[PDB]
Amino acid sequence: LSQLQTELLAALLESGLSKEALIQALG
Amino acid sequence: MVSKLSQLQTELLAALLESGLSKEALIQALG
Amino acid sequence: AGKAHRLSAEERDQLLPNLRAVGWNELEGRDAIFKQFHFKDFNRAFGFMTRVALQAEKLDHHPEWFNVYNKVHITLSTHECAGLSERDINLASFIEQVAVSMT
Amino acid sequence: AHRLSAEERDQLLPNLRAVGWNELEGRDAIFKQFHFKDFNRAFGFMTRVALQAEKLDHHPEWFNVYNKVHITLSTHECAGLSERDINLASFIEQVAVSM
Repeated sequence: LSQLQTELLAALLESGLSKEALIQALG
Repeated sequence: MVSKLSQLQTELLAALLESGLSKEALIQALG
Repeated sequence: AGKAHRLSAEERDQLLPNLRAVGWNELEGRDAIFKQFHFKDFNRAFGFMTRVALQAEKLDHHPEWFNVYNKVHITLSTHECAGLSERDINLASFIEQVAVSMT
Repeated sequence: AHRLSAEERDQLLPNLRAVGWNELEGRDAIFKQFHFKDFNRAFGFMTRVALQAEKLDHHPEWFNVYNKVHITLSTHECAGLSERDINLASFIEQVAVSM
């Protein structure tokens, strides 16, 4: 990932979003 | 706490993909 | 609680100090607080904005911000009451939490 | 990279002016105000634009207030407009119209 895309993902988790609920919503 | 991605968290994910990022490479990086 | 209420002189006296302590200032000729932020690069800057944005959604209160590469100038004030309210203080505190956990 | 010539401005700015971009009166840059449904949409827009800004390594001068997003584009390295400003502007229009 580019530097920025990492930030967006990081912040996206730190917002109180479990990778699970994320991967689920994804795909 | 809703568990359902917020209206904004969806945008961030959407845009995150449309930036030319395959869900695969994404889920992978996500662990 | 209805609509926001502009902070009373008592509230301002007990909530503003901690924020000025770390760089926030009241704008002249307008009831609002502001602070300039600087980061390593745009990426960091936008990561910061993104985190702040997510909290802004949870609070339903949004900042007046200007961004140029790695700089982010933020102005907070509540439109409903034409001035500072709990909301501004609330959001500002969260912004400090984030702008500090990135050093 | 480099500052656009009178010839380039003449062939690249028209399409942007057609959809609302304007040159600042007193500084070599283009500007345009955007308005959306809500902050969420507004920030989704800024996020997409931000990702492209990274790929171009060129960034906008933008101000946001809830659903509003005012953008100013210019290139500091050459004191004025350049292929990067036009490039970024075009992408911004693709996203905005996509709204």
